[PDB]
Amino acid sequence: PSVPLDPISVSNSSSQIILKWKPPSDPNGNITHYLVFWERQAEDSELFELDYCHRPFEKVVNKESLVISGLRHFTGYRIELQACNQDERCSVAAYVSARTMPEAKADDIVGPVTHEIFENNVVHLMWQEPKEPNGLIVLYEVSYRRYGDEELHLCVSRKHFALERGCRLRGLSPGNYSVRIRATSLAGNGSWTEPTYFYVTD
Amino acid sequence: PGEVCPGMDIRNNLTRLHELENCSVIEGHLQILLMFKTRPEDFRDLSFPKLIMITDYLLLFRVYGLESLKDLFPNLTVIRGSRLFFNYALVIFEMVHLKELGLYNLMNITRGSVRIEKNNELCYLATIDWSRILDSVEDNHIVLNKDDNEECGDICPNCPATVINGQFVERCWTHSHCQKVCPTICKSHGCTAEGLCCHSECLGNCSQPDDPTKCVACRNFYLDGRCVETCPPPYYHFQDWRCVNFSFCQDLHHKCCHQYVIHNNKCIPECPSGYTMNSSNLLCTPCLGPCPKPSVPLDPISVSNSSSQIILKWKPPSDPNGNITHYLVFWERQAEDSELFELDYCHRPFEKVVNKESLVISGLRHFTGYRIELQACNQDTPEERCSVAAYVSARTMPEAKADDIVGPVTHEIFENNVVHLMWQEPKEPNGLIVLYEVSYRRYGDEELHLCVSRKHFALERGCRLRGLSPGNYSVRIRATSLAGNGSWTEPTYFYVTD
Ligand SMILES: *[C@@H]1O[C@H](CO)[C@@H](O)[C@H](O)[C@H]1NC(C)=O
Ligand SMILES: *[C@@H]1O[C@H](CO)[C@@H](O)[C@H](O)[C@H]1NC(C)=O
Ligand SMILES: *[C@@H]1O[C@H](CO)[C@@H](O)[C@H](O)[C@H]1NC(C)=O
Ligand SMILES: *[C@@H]1O[C@H](CO)[C@@H](O)[C@H](O)[C@H]1NC(C)=O
Ligand SMILES: *[C@@H]1O[C@H](CO)[C@@H](O)[C@H](O)[C@H]1NC(C)=O
Ligand SMILES: *[C@@H]1O[C@H](CO)[C@@H](O)[C@H](O)[C@H]1NC(C)=O
Repeated sequence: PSVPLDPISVSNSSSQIILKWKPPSDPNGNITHYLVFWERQAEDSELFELDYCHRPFEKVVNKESLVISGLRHFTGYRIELQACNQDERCSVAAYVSARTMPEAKADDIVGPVTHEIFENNVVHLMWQEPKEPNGLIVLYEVSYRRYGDEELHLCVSRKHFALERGCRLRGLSPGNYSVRIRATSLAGNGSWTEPTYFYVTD
Repeated sequence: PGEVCPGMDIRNNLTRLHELENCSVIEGHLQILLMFKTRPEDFRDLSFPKLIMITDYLLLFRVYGLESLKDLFPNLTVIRGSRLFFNYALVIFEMVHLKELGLYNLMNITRGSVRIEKNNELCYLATIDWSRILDSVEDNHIVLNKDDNEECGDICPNCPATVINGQFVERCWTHSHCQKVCPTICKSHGCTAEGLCCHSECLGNCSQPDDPTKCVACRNFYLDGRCVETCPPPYYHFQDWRCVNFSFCQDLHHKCCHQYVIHNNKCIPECPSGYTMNSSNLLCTPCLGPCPKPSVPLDPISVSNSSSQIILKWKPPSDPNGNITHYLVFWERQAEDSELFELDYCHRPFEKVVNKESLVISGLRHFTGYRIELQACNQDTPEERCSVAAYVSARTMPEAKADDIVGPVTHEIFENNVVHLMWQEPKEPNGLIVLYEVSYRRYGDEELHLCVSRKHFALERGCRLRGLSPGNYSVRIRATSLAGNGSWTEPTYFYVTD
């Protein structure tokens, strides 16, 4: 049979993929079913090392759309669609690629924001990284703030964060400082952590 | 050095691919397609390092398991494009699993363009500067690849770096192979590792400089281990790349398919129109008599290659209903997006184009949008009747140093040890400056930042750093405009008393 026509890969949900297509221009026989193959593409090795500072299938009978469920959030997938008119002699494949949606709170940081202060008044911050994120987390932003002043920032990269095990603020003048934290992943910006306060003794 | 083999169309399995074992030149095309049962293992120990040049085109279509060409064709240097695939000499299409090209010896594509489409894993594309490899990149078609939806961390090994259109980026083919860049005088001849130009008859690479017997490939024609400008008598040009004698063309003729003939010192498949095969000497000779046997202008495209030049192109109206006399180009400056000043991010000059279907508009403001109205006229003299307008919009390029901050970085210190910084804003920038970044730094520590918005900067008249611990601090400043990042100011130092 002819090639399946007009495939469109759309993702309306974080787990659902809705593949749509028109039937082959030349079925040359009574079409029995379609044959959808999907395949996870592995994540890019190099993304973990940069400083920014048979497969499950389905035979679709009498239908021209499919909703693929139970799929990993914000991940690219190779979809191979074929048509069969006897159950094998099937049409040449129709390739299409689709990237799933991210999750809502995958990048949001939970649990207590902890700190330590050393004999030299350095503040070693520690917070638990969001265990299961959208793809991976490419960096973090440390936003400390002294009441009344303007906002300050700091990009903490993967290698830095994973090495120190959180952050380390060296030599700040005394006072009560306000902190907000915002995880930056491949997908976007995980919601700002509620303001914490810490007072470095005078 | 190796043999010259004819073109191949290799399908289903890799078996027939081993017929290429000793080929150094493919006299024809190479098509590789429809291999659904091939696996990575099949290519891991599969290599053709002898292959240097292909005279027609290279096409790769639906080849499963192949992740790179760096091991298949490590020395492929030139694609001549004698025959093309829809005007393309290189086609890499729907190569699912291919992660990189790795054609680290490919220096020149003499004719035709590159079409790389629908390769969902293909990276190491942005690091290749195709303008160094092809004379015209305008007809390239590089779309729907992984490279587009920027997930490629194309990290080069030391490699040379060149500018794209503002962005200075390092150039490489793979994680382990840099892209070779020769001195500008050397361009098509190629060069050695030390940078000495190859001989003028070489193409792409040579083993020793200024020696026409040590070329990797020839610029014009190849004959008897030497690159020659033309085939001298009594030899004939064959397939626009090699010199052959009369006897060879004659043997081909008698084996035939196409029964080869000689014309204009070339051995060609058939006589051109109006000429006929003089049997004896195989020479095409001419036959006496027969041989015995208004609407809208279409598709406007606005392009800007310069900070001041705009190159507008268009097709004529589908129904001219008369002889078109001229075109009428109008341009008009759009001022600037009102909200940009109130958000915190922390007759017109014209031209009558006669006998031409393109215009280059000069003396235009940098990084500015423009409304261009194009019309067509097919009479001008008594009372003009012209076409309905063709609307098109284009944004000019930014300037190089428009956003760079000049003049002394000045400071003051108050009784409460607050440091009021003051520096002159870049008077004429690319559009406008949307914010600034203040980067103070204590020697040894990590970088610190501060986003200073427009209203803030304009109010305070520079910056104001409140309550810093004593010491000598280093400062860098970076203006951020609508266009990009005005170069970091050289490190200044200031010492706050203890
Ligand atoms: C390669 O393909 C041909 C074409 O049908 C087939 O006859 C041959 O058996 C195949 N060889 C292998 C090793 O798959
Ligand atoms: C390549 O050359 C070697 C040299 O002896 C020969 O054994 C081999 O058969 C050749 N390969 C082909 C495909 O002709
Ligand atoms: C490739 O070589 C030809 C032969 O002289 C030359 O005309 C062309 O400009 C070269 N292409 C480049 C340098 O991109
Ligand atoms: C030219 O070919 C030689 C052959 O080994 C190779 O070592 C060299 O790197 C090549 N030079 C360029 C610029 O490709
Ligand atoms: C832009 O193209 C025009 C048309 O050929 C040319 O005259 C001009 O020099 C080009 N400018 C740049 C910067 O390439
Ligand atoms: C400005 O940003 C571009 C983005 O790629 C970068 O290449 C360039 O080096 C930056 N300039 C400075 C002075 O940091």
